Amino acid sequence: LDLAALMQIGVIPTNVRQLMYYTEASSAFIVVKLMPTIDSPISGCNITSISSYNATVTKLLQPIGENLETIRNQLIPTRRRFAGVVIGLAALGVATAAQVTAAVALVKANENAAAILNLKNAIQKTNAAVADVVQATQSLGTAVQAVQDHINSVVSPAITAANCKAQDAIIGSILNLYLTELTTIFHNQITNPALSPITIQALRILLGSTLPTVVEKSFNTQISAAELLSSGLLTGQIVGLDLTYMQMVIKIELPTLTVQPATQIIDLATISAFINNQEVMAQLPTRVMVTGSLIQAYPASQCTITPNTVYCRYNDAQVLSDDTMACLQGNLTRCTFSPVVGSFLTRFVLFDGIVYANCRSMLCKCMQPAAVILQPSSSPVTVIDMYKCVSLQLDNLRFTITQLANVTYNSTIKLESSQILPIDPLDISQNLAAVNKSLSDALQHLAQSDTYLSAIEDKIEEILSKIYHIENEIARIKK
Amino acid sequence: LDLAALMQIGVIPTNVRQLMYYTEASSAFIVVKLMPTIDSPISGCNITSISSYNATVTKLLQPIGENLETIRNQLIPTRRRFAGVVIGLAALGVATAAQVTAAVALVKANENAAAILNLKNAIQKTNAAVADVVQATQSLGTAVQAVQDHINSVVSPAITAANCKAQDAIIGSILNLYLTELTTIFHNQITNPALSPITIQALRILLGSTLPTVVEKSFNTQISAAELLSSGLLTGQIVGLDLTYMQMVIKIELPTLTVQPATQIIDLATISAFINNQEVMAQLPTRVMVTGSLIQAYPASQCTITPNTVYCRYNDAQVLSDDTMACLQGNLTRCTFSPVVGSFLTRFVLFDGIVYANCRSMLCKCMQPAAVILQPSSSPVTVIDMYKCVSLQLDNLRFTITQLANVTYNSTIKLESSQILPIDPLDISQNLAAVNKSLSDALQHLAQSDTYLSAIEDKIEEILSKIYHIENEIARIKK
Amino acid sequence: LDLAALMQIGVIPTNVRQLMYYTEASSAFIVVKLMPTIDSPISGCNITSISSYNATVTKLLQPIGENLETIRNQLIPTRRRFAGVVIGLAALGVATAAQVTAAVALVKANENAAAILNLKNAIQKTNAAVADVVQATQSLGTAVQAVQDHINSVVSPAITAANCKAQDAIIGSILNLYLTELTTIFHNQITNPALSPITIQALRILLGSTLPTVVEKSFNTQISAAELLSSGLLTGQIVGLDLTYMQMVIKIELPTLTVQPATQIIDLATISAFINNQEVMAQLPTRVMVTGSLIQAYPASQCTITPNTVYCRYNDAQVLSDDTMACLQGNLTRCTFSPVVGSFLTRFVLFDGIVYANCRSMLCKCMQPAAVILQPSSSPVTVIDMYKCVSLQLDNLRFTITQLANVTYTIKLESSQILPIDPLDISQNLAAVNKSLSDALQHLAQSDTYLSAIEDKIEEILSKIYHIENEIARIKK
Repeated sequence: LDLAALMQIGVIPTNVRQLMYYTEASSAFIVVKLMPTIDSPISGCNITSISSYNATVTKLLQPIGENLETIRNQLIPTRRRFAGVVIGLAALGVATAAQVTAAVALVKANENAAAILNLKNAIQKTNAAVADVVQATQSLGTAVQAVQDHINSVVSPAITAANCKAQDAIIGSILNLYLTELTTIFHNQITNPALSPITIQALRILLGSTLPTVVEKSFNTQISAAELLSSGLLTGQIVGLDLTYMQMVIKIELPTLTVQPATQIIDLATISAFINNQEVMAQLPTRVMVTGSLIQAYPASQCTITPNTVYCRYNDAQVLSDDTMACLQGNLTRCTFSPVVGSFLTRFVLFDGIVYANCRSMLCKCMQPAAVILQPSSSPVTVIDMYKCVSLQLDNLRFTITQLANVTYNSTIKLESSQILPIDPLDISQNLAAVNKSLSDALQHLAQSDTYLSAIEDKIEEILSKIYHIENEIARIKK
Repeated sequence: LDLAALMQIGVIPTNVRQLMYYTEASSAFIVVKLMPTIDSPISGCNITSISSYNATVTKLLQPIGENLETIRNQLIPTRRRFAGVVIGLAALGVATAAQVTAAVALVKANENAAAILNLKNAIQKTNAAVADVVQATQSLGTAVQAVQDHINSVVSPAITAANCKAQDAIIGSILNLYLTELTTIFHNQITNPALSPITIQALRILLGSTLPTVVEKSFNTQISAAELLSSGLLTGQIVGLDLTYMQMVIKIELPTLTVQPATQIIDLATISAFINNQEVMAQLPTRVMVTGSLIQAYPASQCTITPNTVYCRYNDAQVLSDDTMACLQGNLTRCTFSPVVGSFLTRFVLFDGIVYANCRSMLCKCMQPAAVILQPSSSPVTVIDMYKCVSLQLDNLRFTITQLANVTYNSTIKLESSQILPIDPLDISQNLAAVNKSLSDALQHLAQSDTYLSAIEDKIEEILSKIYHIENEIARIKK
Repeated sequence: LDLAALMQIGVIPTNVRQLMYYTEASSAFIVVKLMPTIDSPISGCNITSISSYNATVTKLLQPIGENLETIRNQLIPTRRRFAGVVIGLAALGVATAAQVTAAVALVKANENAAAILNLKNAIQKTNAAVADVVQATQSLGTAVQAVQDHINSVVSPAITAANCKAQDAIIGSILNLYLTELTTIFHNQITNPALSPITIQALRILLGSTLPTVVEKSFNTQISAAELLSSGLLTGQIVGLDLTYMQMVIKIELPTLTVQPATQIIDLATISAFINNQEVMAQLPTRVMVTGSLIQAYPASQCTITPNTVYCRYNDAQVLSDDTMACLQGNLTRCTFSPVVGSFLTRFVLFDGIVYANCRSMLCKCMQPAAVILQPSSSPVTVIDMYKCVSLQLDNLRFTITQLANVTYTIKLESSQILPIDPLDISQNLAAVNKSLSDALQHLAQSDTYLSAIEDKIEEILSKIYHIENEIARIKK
């Protein structure tokens, strides 16, 4: 990966990050009370809010239920503890690898799950936003209720036949709002929805304001709850669910990471360059992975990026074409360019105190000393340090330079207009039909250059006939 | 379609679904009072909240309002109805067919909107989050107020002039929130904003806590309320507005669906294959429609998906090349592929108990009877069933296999490297540049082959004069 | 740009808009009181929610604070003679143009940021939702606090020991919810996270319910709050921060838009046309920018759009191919078409009263005069005006057309103009052409052979002559 040489067609390494992989996945358990608890006593009042919200979050979770059920019915992990073997995966119908992985993790968590739903009665009757779940002075985990705090702060100490409508109103408000938010993250599309991942998004919905407390509680680490809540390291799998109690057990995994050595992930941005009288930019991957002499396109989409680090749980590398590699590795005659409509924002960056600009599409005016800086055609973009200028101006934006670049250049860079391609499907599809046309010109041309041959070969046959007759009439002369 | 064939190249049918079209909707009329009622008595103070709120909400609706007004005037103007034909669509300006359908729908509801809006004052001074609406035995619709119960549970049954500023500041903290939620869904960008459909996303902001209630009573249907709230089947269109009263009549529709016969919607996954010493993936549409001898690409990205069913009001079929068409219909030699960087997640898939995997790129370690499973280059993917393995170890995954695969075979498929194409545009472009260099070099070739053709016409002339002068010195010999 | 020719193949200009260029900004200052003030007396009770909130939030801001101070220490404007010339930019490291713009912005607002931050003690002790910030009878900015009101509505008049539990509960439940939101908009992936623009989405979260009120307070203009809040005009930058007090200074900017002359942003949509037994669709930019003789693709994706006007901070202009430029300018034989499975939805539009449709694909049933409209092969689309049909029916729709043609204008289009645009079908084609180039290469290499032979024949000639030149030479006597 030759960066030095790549900066001479505007290709700027914005930041260099270290790649991360997971050694083991630290875990914790979570019970979600879907129904809030009442401490107030109810008399001569049928609170209609609840017999409905019950029915509906029950309907909403009926798939995840029947699936947790069908699977647990046909898991059967032989011995498990220690290392066992899962039996009868055909129960999943068709499944992907990530789905099968989760199918087995469901089976392991089975125990800790049942251990938790064992105590559903306690958990239900307990009134808290965030309670501990205890058995034998050990914690099986945390149980949460996203609205309880809010319920507590609003019901009458006593529900009477006077309070009825007014209570069943504002309970309904709170209930039906949380029910609307559950109706996003719980649409059922697929065949084994129990196995579906719970995003850090779906989690913020389920736990509500309880989330920060649970993150501080469920995991202990050098990681701050700040960066832990903010990134997307956290993930969950539904591992247990009782409908009648509306309690839903969720395994939550925080992966322990470590550097993968001799690998870097480098983001590439491109300023505009001036080459063969067009304003273009390099056509390269915006971020690649580099291990030794290997290079691939590394878009970290779902992945967790930080100033010095990328954690990809997954791996979505794309392969790089032969020119593209060549391009990245020094041979600039294989870099591919494309016309762009430059702009101030896209026509220069700033690198450790030095200016890499396209000083031709854009005006580079030096202040000390003041001389409009012209960019030669043998230079696609322009480097600017202390020597070329101690005080730059650019439009309204002005600054000084203390920085000096290590020479390390030695001109020049020759690139043919054939390195300037369409990158657009339509543009390309057009350039293709053109070549096809040209090729049909060369086909009709051949068929025509083959009628000439048939001619010429036939004129040679006449010359042979003439020659057989002369040479024979010479034999006729025997004297 | 030949799903059997495709499997042998890593192409897996994940879902098969009925396709459902819409043969008529059921509708409900909601009215949204954006201004909640304040029953409690005042004393010598102005509630600044309701001031800036009346102002700011009213101005936000102005485009929707002015446009509602125009169309209603120019299409069917205080004439005696209707039904049948709509007049003067020129008022729309430039309209899409959806916008034209909306317009007819608006003037078709004109009367029922008018009916509900007669009672604007009864409604507006009624204190209910969810208010029924009836006209002397005639069910007209349903009034709703989004923040009603959250102001019911804060209002001090009397407002002094000393507790004024203090209760102003907390009505204008809730009013301002529900306001901020409104500034999102009500931009004005297009020419006829009153025709823009209301999405379920938008209905959730407008109706807030009231939505599941509305959904429950608005439609008498078999479909659950959990389904409706969570799906996408719900859509709305504004049919009436009154800025003074800040009420908005919204019509809400629920499509009645029927299964489209002899059609299925098929999802196709690709695991990676090993072909001509490469790891690749087949390049095909990930979801397709199939009916009779037909096959179209059907990415139902905006449609509603359940496990058996795909409802699509919007029919967006992509049409397929004859190459792809032949690939899916059986002829594997026409298929295309592209290089990929396999991961554990993409190298396999489990299919009714039977593993399909790239046992080249990935180690298929069979545990009992212990063996590395090898994958002959003849086979692009391996089919693991009871015979090849009984208990399989794919990294952390250990699991039995007890079934036998259907014997449609044999492994006699040969695949050209001319079948491994690029799909990234940048690559496809480079490849085109390379074909064009190659045509340009086959054009310099026929040029030179035309130069020889001229040079030989020269020689064979110069030969023809030699034979003359020769024939003549023969004639010249008379003795 | 021949729009009227374009319409003949179903290319419809559905919007015509002005374009606005950024001129100046209107700067306003905000201070987010992150920590709400609590007037209730506490007695023998450690409200734990505060200290967790206080800590968790302080950690969350570590990057922005550091990167704030790092730049303030290193940058310094401070010029001399006589412009806004700046020193020491190597503190930003590798940073893009737009962020260097943000850094000089950051370094101008020093004096005013530090002036506001001098009043920090006063601000933190003032229990107010929205609240002005003054020094020497001068309004410097507004001091907001997203939860102050909700707090006040629920915290008990005096916090006792029989109180603590329900009280620490309800207060954490406010503090945490707001804290959770804080984490969706604060996450450093990048080098200098203090120059990261603050979206309108961020403000709605960062200021909560104070946002409407604080927007009318800070901006004198003819754009109302409705417009101001509904659009993407509102941008913010972080210009200061005190971690001890949990107060963050934010500079809102509201642009000043002036019309760009001779420039227009036209939206092109496409109905489906019938061309050579094929249902197809012109392949054009959905959106373009036209200054007289010039045409660029202008799909304004991150720009504010009103029915008459379009504003962008910078440009998303892309350069058009020559064929499409030719197609846009009236040469219909330079157009590119691809096949589609059109719907009722893409088979017609309405243009100021007149119906432009595909009466081949879709049934254009005419209710008066009661006949079916058939579309000729010469015609890609049909133009139905009042003369064609006064009363139309398209599926379930029935309407009238009373407006009149304005004919003005036929065009012949080659099946070759139909191409794929989906990178796969293109790639399969590029292969099929390479396979043909191989036929031409073999045909060249094979005629290469009929040329070395046939040059063997002339060498036979040359010799067979030389030998009848031996005779005829020795036949001299």
